[PDB]
Amino acid sequence: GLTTLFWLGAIGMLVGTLAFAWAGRDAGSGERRYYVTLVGISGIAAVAYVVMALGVGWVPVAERTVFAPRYIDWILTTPLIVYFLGLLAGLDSREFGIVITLNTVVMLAGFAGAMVPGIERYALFGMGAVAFLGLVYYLVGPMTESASQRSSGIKSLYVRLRNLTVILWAIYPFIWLLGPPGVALLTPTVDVALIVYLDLVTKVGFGFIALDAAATLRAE
Amino acid sequence: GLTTLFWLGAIGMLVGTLAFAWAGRDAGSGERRYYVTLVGISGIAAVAYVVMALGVGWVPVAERTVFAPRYIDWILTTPLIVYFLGLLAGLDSREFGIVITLNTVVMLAGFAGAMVPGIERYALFGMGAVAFLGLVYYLVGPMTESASQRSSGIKSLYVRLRNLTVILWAIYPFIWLLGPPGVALLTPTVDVALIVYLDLVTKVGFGFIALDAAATLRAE
Amino acid sequence: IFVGALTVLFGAIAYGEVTAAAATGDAAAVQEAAVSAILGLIILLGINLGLVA
Amino acid sequence: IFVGALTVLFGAIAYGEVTAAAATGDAAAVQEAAVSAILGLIILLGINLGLVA
Ligand SMILES: *C/C=C(C)/C=C/C=C(C)/C=C/C1=C(C)CCCC1(C)C
Ligand SMILES: *C/C=C(C)/C=C/C=C(C)/C=C/C1=C(C)CCCC1(C)C
Ligand SMILES: CCCCCCCCO[C@@H]1O[C@H](CO)[C@@H](O)[C@H](O)[C@H]1O
Ligand SMILES: CCCCCCCCO[C@@H]1O[C@H](CO)[C@@H](O)[C@H](O)[C@H]1O
Repeated sequence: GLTTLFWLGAIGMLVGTLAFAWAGRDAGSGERRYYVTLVGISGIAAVAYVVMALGVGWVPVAERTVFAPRYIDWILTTPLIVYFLGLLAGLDSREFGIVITLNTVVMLAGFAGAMVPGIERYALFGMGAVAFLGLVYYLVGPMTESASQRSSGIKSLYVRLRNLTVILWAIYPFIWLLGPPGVALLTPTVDVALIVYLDLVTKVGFGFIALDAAATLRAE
Repeated sequence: GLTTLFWLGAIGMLVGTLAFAWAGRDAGSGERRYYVTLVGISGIAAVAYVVMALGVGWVPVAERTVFAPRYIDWILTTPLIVYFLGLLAGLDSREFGIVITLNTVVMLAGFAGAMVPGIERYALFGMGAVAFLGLVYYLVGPMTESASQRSSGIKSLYVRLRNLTVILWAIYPFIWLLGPPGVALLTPTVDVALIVYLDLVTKVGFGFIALDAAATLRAE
Repeated sequence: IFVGALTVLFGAIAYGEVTAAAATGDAAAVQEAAVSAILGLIILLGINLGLVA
Repeated sequence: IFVGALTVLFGAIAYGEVTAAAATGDAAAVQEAAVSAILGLIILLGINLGLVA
């Protein structure tokens, strides 16, 4: 039922990708980047799910099953989500560089740990967990302050997307620890189903919330 | 772990009983009946849970375990809850007689069905289910209209307690069908735990909501 | 926190049954405890949702 | 309805694993699928709650 779950993830990401592309067809010169980023976020995820649905990238590591495309997906898409949040917050190059750096450590850490048999994987997890707390600090602190300098509508959207992000992203590390990568209490099937749900919400749900605010922002 | 669960139910009901008795210590001549009813509702339930915690009233019927005190409890306490709701709604003798009659059919039906081996138990369940729909009609229709003739505070409390009642009571028949009385998909332990939770909310939770509104009603 | 704590408590109780059943070695006994746990958790969600509403 | 429907879908998937495992006759295999189902449902509640919030 794994392939079936991966196909559902692919379909969900595809629907989102198309909706975002269509919704941004007539976007102004200032909204453009936002729509394009959303397309890239869900588009790359759709590819990762298709690759896994086709049975590619499955890695039977020390009596467990980890999926390489899942982590590759994250390494490339989460920084785009952070970029989107950063654009709303109005960050400069330096500030973007800081959060992208932190985000990348998180994703590379989970990927490396997932491929590492033995207790060493937990040290790698720790590296990612600490970087993640640092990322959360920037999102709720400095970046929120930066967002406060924008319009009420922008600040409002930033906050909604940031909350969704902080709260749901915080769940992934528990699934990593409880799933195949860690103590393997969750079966590959349950692990994949929970991630499909979380991925769809953090990418497609995230996008629809932005699309829903578009008209209000233009009116401002 | 059954006895442990029954003791928790007893303790929870006891705490509620004492809280309601204490809260009504200085109740006026018009609030008195309300506090007394709450005491009776949770007090009788506390006795039923103690009896079951002591291993009394357990009935091993045709490869399943049903608990006589549970049903006896319901037959005697649910009509007191309906009475409390009826008092807020301002019902007359006739109207009280109608809802109490309907309520009693529901409880007697579930009790009889629980003690009846074979498909006949489902006909008994049906009798209770239909009577229950009739009871829900009176609660949301005629009695709500009657409650609308009272103060805004009374109507407000009636509605809150009625919603809690209609929504949660509707769950019991599913637990009956899925639990030991019906298809027995839920183990006795899970069945008892869910009922302890529902009983505490429909009686003690119900009472604390009323206690919380007391001061506002007096101010009116 | 309330619903969350309770859901955890219920899961623990459910887990206790599964574990106890597993100790017997009877796959059917484990299945029974498991189906019960799953249906119980779903009902618990119904209760919690109804309460919130 | 959304969270409710999904919780039902998840339970069904979880049930599928328990049932499949039971077919083998290995009490340990059933236990593994069951613990997974229980923990999964609890996490699902976390997700749903986080989403609502
Ligand atoms: C599109 C998919 C998303 C939004 C994925 C988010 C993934 C995370 C927030 C993962 C976090 C992890 C940690 C904090 C610790 C190390 C292990 C990870 C990679 C599971
Ligand atoms: C204090 C305990 C309470 C509020 C118990 C409420 C019980 C019910 C609403 C039971 C209802 C049933 C049906 C509608 C159909 C037949 C079987 C029952 C008795 C489980
Ligand atoms: C569907 C997603 C719609 C996102 C709309 C985001 C609107 C943010 O607002 C835009 O931010 C830009 C930042 O450089 C500014 O240059 C634009 O003038 C401003 O309108
Ligand atoms: C803790 C529970 C407190 C319940 C307070 C209910 C107050 C309802 O209000 C009371 O209803 C009576 C009905 O006969 C009237 O006679 C009283 O005058 C009126 O104050």
